[PDB]
Amino acid sequence: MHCPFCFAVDTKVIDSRLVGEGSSVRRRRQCLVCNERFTTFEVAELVMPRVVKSNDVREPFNEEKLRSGMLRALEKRPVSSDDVEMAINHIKSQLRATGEREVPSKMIGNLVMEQLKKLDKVAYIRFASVYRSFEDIKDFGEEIARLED
Amino acid sequence: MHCPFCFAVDTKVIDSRLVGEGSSVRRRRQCLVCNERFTTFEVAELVMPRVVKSNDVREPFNEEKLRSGMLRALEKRPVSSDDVEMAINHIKSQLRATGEREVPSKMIGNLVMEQLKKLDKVAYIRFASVYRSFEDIKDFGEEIARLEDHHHH
Amino acid sequence: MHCPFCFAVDTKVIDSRLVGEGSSVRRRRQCLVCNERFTTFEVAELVMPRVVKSNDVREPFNEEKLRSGMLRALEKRPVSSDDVEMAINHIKSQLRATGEREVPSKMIGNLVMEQLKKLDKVAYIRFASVYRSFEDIKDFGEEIARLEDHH
Amino acid sequence: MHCPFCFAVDTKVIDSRLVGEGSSVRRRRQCLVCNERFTTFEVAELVMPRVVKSNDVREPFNEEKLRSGMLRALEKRPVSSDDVEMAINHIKSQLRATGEREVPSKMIGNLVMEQLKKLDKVAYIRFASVYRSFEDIKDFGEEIARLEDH
Ligand SMILES: Nc1ncnc2c1ncn2[C@@H]1O[C@H](COP(=O)(O)OP(=O)(O)OP(=O)(O)O)[C@@H](O)[C@H]1O
Ligand SMILES: Nc1ncnc2c1ncn2[C@@H]1O[C@H](COP(=O)(O)OP(=O)(O)OP(=O)(O)O)[C@@H](O)[C@H]1O
Ligand SMILES: Nc1ncnc2c1ncn2[C@@H]1O[C@H](COP(=O)(O)OP(=O)(O)OP(=O)(O)O)[C@@H](O)[C@H]1O
Ligand SMILES: Nc1ncnc2c1ncn2[C@@H]1O[C@H](COP(=O)(O)OP(=O)(O)OP(=O)(O)O)[C@@H](O)[C@H]1O
Ligand SMILES: Nc1ncnc2c1ncn2[C@H]1C[C@H](O)[C@@H](COP(=O)(O)OP(=O)(O)OP(=O)(O)O)O1
Ligand SMILES: Nc1ncnc2c1ncn2[C@H]1C[C@H](O)[C@@H](COP(=O)(O)OP(=O)(O)OP(=O)(O)O)O1
Ligand SMILES: Nc1ncnc2c1ncn2[C@H]1C[C@H](O)[C@@H](COP(=O)(O)OP(=O)(O)OP(=O)(O)O)O1
Ligand SMILES: Nc1ncnc2c1ncn2[C@H]1C[C@H](O)[C@@H](COP(=O)(O)OP(=O)(O)OP(=O)(O)O)O1
Ligand SMILES: [Zn+2]
Ligand SMILES: [Zn+2]
Ligand SMILES: [Zn+2]
Ligand SMILES: [Zn+2]
Ligand SMILES: [Zn+2]
Ligand SMILES: [Zn+2]
Ligand SMILES: [Zn+2]
Ligand SMILES: [Zn+2]
Ligand SMILES: [Zn+2]
Repeated sequence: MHCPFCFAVDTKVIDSRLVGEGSSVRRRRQCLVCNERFTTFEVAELVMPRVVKSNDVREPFNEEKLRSGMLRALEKRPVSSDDVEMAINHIKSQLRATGEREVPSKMIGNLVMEQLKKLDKVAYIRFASVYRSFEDIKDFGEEIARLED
Repeated sequence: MHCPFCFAVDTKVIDSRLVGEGSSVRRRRQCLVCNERFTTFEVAELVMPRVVKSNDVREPFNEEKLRSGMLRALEKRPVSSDDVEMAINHIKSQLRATGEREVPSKMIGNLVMEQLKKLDKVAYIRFASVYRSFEDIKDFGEEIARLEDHHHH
Repeated sequence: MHCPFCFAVDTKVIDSRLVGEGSSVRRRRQCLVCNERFTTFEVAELVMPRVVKSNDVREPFNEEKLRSGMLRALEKRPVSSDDVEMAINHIKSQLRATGEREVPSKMIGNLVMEQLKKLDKVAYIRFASVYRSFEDIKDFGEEIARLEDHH
Repeated sequence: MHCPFCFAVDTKVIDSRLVGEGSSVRRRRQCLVCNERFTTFEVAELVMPRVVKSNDVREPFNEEKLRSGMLRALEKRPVSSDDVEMAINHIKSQLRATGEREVPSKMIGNLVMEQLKKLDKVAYIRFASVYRSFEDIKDFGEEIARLEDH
């Protein structure tokens, strides 16, 4: 009984795309009874590791905390949201790849820096300025000299 | 590449029992290379996506913010509130149908433009004049002309 | 207690310029304790006539009902708020000028349209569409023709 | 010309009461020619001007919008919230000082840049990068070179 509108058991499937670099399956189902079509998300029953914050406190992985940081650094940058979601899926993929119960907050940060360098070099400097907490304006020139390698 | 352990593309499926009172599909998957087994949960996304506003800020979907815009354009028009609620439910339905975490504010606008075109063509012009921010009176005539060619056919 | 920052009772006055062609008095006041400068507008509270609505019901004059209708028509338009307030003050001035107990809602609407024609011609069409309740899309072309030829 | 009925310049004042907590001055004026007595209300102009956005659209002044921008630039900076509120009150003060019904969004941004230069020079660069929408990493070096002369 997959239909949520008329509550009919059989629901025919139309499409089956692979989103999130293979982490989940998006399907385009439609019920035979009513003329209503909807989307479904088949995801694997595994957990993203816990985050080991700067103050050694463990916290559940929140992809929105990760995303918001990136969007603040990308403020007026011409980087599409599909590229951002691709970078977020790749960082999650690499976090899963460790096979650890928990990952430090510093590891997530470095993986974002790794994506932002590819996405936008201005946005990368904006992120590093707060991520690495710049205490002098000279820290900006040092990150640029580091990036012109 | 559905495998989460070794990252192999092809993942064979073994079982498929409908669980959660038919609301979701619990399946058993097995990798072909690492030979591990895991559980899958296919659920319908029925939550309303976030709105990516004109200033790139994300905002929760507010059906009242959608309805007010329509009622301003539908001022003094003979379109009943049951037709308005039907149009609002159809726009929400189409927004759910995308299967997205967030939809742009522009997508919502285009969807109410097609509903208002069906509901009231005077109300549609009123909405389009602010939605598309008309800067000249000639823009009004252009929207009417690029409407009368459709009715002609 | 005229000071709004430190809440001191005595507030000394330095300047007094008559603004709005005598309709109000601008004055600079500077607190004695916090020493900060601010403006105070002395304006007259006058009687505005009652509004005889489309359904012949009388209603007190509403400067916000008047302003909101204009701002709905003036959506996304580049017309400054000083020009808007000038237009609203001129309509109120003309309403008072009749010297009548009550004015019809139709009189208010015509006066608003006279101001919107000067302010923004796109906004004028938006207002006229709801004000004159357009029943066909051809009503839009008629209002545009009614301005392009006879100014 | 304070008289609104006959339009006479000189208007004699008779009374001078106060709006509760001295927030306003009620007056009872009388014309010398038409001899009419009307009421006056002198109140402090504390409402903030409208913001003329980058796309010439007018918007009400939103303190949260102004403050949020500063707090994003002042992330992890040792600038206390009392200094931030002082800078926000000084920008609002300068906005009322113009005596205009509306101020451009660009003027607000320059006044924030003026405060952030005093508050934190790292935070000033962070604000300048988005405010002046940097399109190249070289824009950062240019803003720093501008600052190192003084
Ligand atoms: N719970 C979380 N889930 C996912 N990403 C997180 C989470 N907490 C932090 N992050 C991300 O980790 C990266 C680095 O974190 P950061 O360097 O800020 O350290 P922290 O110890 O989490 O402290 P804070 O967030 O207060 O700075 C950033 O991209 C941030 O958005
Ligand atoms: N949070 C929201 N939830 C639902 N509908 C919304 C929301 N925000 C805006 N809308 C609707 O989206 C459509 C188009 O929005 P619009 O073109 O106005 O752009 P915007 O970027 O949201 O800016 P604004 O609302 O200031 O015009 C309108 O029907 C509007 O009512
Ligand atoms: N009480 C009021 N005070 C001031 N202006 C008013 C008042 N009521 C209506 N107006 C204004 O009068 C103008 C014309 O009014 P309108 O043509 O809308 O007629 P109405 O009989 O008031 O009906 P409705 O407001 O329902 O349309 C508009 O600018 C409107 O904002
Ligand atoms: N309505 C508002 N009230 C108060 N401050 C505002 C308002 N809108 C913008 N600001 C502030 O004005 C300053 C400069 O604005 P900005 O340069 O961003 O231009 P804008 O035309 O408002 O466009 P944007 O949407 O990109 O901010 C910033 O400090 C911003 O926070
Ligand atoms: N204003 C900003 N400009 C550019 N990058 C920013 C800005 N604010 C945050 N970031 C980036 C770099 C930060 O290290 C990263 C994460 O932001 P941060 O405030 O540390 O919170 P967080 O996402 O770790 O969550 P929390 O504060 O709850 O621990 O986002
Ligand atoms: N006066 C009006 N006449 C006709 N249609 C209008 C009018 N005002 C708004 N609309 C229509 C077109 C607009 O693009 C749409 C949405 O209203 P708008 O004022 O833009 O705010 P919104 O609901 O999109 O977001 P927000 O609440 O964040 O401003 O409604
Ligand atoms: N969507 C709109 N677009 C443009 N102008 C509008 C819009 N809605 C209203 N107006 C303008 C033209 C209308 O004749 C005028 C008055 O608005 P209306 O909703 O009739 O209320 P009102 O101000 O007369 O109060 P009330 O309806 O309570 O009597 O405002
Ligand atoms: N991530 C950031 N790091 C540093 N400064 C920032 C950041 N984001 C914004 N700012 C500063 C500089 C911007 O010009 C200023 C205002 O932000 P902006 O996104 O332009 O919106 P705003 O406050 O003008 O409102 P809106 O865009 O909704 O009209 O705040
Ligand atoms: Zn069904
Ligand atoms: Zn495997
Ligand atoms: Zn923004
Ligand atoms: Zn109404
Ligand atoms: Zn004081
Ligand atoms: Zn609005
Ligand atoms: Zn008609
Ligand atoms: Zn007199
Ligand atoms: Zn924080």
